[PDB]
Amino acid sequence: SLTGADLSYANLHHANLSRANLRSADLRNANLSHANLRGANLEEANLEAANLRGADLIGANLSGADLQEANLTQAQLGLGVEDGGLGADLSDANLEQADLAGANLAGAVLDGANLHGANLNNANLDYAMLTRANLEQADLSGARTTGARLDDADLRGATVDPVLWRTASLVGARVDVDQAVAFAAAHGLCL
Amino acid sequence: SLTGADLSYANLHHANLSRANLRSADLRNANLSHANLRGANLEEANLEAANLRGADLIGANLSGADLQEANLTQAQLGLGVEDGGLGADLSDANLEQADLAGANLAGAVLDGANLHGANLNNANLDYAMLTRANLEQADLSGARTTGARLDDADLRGATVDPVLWRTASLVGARVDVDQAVAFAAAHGLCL
Repeated sequence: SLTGADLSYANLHHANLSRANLRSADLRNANLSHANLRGANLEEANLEAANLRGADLIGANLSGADLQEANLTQAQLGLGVEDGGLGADLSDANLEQADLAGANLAGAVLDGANLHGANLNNANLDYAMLTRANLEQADLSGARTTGARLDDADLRGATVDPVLWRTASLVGARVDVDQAVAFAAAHGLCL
Repeated sequence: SLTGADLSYANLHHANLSRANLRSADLRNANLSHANLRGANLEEANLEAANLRGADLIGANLSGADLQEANLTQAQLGLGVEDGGLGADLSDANLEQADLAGANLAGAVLDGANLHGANLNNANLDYAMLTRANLEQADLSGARTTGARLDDADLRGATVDPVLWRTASLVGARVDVDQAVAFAAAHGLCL
């Protein structure tokens, strides 16, 4: 049984953890680089400062996990190639100051997630559900937002490309005055 | 011949001027209240401070006319009932501080018009072409903007309902920061 396992600081890089039951596992500071976590259950796992760079998280359940300051650079969480693999479930996950640079989140569920100060630089957010998420001071530079749902998200202080304002659904989304102005310009108004 | 006529301060209220050739006429301070100007040619007429309240201007040519401080309250300039009457042509017309309250401008051509400080309160602007118009400090409260083209218009300092931001085409339209913020909120963003 890997549920509730104490895996803190574990050397798991490139491990085959496919379909593993890791619910409530302590993975703090674990090295999961390029681990196969496909279809794995990570619900409520402690992933704080874990290294997930290049990990395969496709179809994984991260619901309620704490990923604060975890490294997800170029991790695969979303609609890929290979199988008909679904987006990861990150509902209510804690991603604060997580590094998601270049991560594939296409089709992933981030409803209620905390992305405050997170790095989303060049992330694929296509058809990602970011509803009720906190994106405050996050970096969305270069992110792909086609079909992305940001409804009731909090974007204040985030770095955002003009194309986000034209692509993501923003209904109820909280923005600051500069962003509101940027949103206008992105729809073609001149200031 | 009524072209270039000196009609300044004339008592023309309820006159039948239908299809009249008034090109370059001096109508300054004329009383045209409820005049029938249907299909009339007013190109380059001087209408300064003229009273056009309730006038029928349907299918009229006002191109290049000076209407500054003229009273157009509830005038009919646009798609009506009765015939298949077209919107008036107000291309390059000078409407500065004109009173258009309750005027029907539906389908009218205002391209390049100067509406600076004009009163458009409750005006029907449905499918009106306001392209390249100056709307600075104009009052658009209660105005109907369905299908209205405000492309490359200048709206700065105008009073504008939220519904305008969702209805008029605004491409290239100049706005101030408050309006830009209002435009965002009108599309459902929270501030």
